Amino acid sequence: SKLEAILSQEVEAEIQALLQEAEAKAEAVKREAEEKAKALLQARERALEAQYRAALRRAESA
Amino acid sequence: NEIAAQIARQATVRPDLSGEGEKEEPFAVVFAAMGITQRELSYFIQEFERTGALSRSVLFLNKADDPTIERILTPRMALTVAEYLAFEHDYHVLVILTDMTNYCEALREIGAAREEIPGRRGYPGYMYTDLATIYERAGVVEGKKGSVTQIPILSMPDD
Repeated sequence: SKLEAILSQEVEAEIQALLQEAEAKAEAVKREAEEKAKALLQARERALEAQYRAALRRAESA
Repeated sequence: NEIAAQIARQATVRPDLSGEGEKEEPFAVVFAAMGITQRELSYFIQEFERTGALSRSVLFLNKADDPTIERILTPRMALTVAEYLAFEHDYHVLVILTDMTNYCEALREIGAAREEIPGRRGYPGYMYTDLATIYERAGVVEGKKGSVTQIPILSMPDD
C-alpha cells in the first residue's frame, strides 16, 4: 500500500511533467511559426517592392 | 557571353568603403562585337533590354555574315568613342570587345595577302603593335574623372 501510494505520487509527478513539456512544446512551436511567418511576409513584401522599383526604373528609362 | 553579360548588368563600384561620400554613377557600355554569329547577338541585346542598359550604351556590331576586313576598323572605331565619352564627359566607360580571335584572323588575312613574314602559327609580326594600339588606349588619366575599363573576350584555339 505504501509502495503503491509512492508509485501513484510519482505517476502524478510524471503526469505534471508531461503536461509541462506539452505546454512548452506548444509555446516553442507557436514562437517558431510566428517567426517563420514574419520572415516570409517580410521577404515577400520586400521582393514585391524591389520588383516594383526595378520595373519603374526600366519604364522610366524607356 | 553570360559572364560578360553578368558583369555588364550587375557590376558596380562601391563608393562607401572607399571613403569619398558618393556620386554613385552607373556605367556606360561600349559593346563592340566582331563576328558574333546571331545567337550571341540575340542574347546580348535581349540581356541589355532586360537590364535596361540600352539607354546608356552603344553597339558596334560587325557580325559573322558581314565582310571580313572591317574587323580591323571595328575596335579602334569603338575605342575612339570610348576615349571621347571618358575624357570629355567624366564617365565610367566599360568596353566589351567581344571575340578578338576574329580580329586576329582578319589581321592574319591582311598580313598574308601582302606576303609578310609571320611569326608563330602564321600570324604576322606587327600583331603585337596592333593589339597594343587596341589595348593601351585605356586606363585612367590625372584629374579627369573619366575612365575606361576593358573586357576583351578571347577564344583560345586549343584552350
